[PDB]
Amino acid sequence: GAISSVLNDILARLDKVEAEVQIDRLITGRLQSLQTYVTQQLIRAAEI
Amino acid sequence: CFTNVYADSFVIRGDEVRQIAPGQTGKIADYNYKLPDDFTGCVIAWNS
Repeated sequence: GAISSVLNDILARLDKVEAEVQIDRLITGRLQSLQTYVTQQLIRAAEI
Repeated sequence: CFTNVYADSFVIRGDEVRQIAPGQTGKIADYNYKLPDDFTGCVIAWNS
């Protein structure tokens, strides 16, 4: 839902607090992606 | 109840009273009197 996936283009145009509206999204969808690789590897490991 | 009350006081033109808000950027909030992005506090103001 946010504007860019390389970080500085945001840091260069917004403050310290609409930062907490526009960096957290990327952090969340990233955390979710890590949570999928780790659970999918944790299920995958039980096949192995 | 609060661990302390600290009260900060000054007089400013109305075009800048908005800068008396959390994490605000700009001249008066940047170099005159300053609030963090977490300011666990209030602003009380009137035309004087």
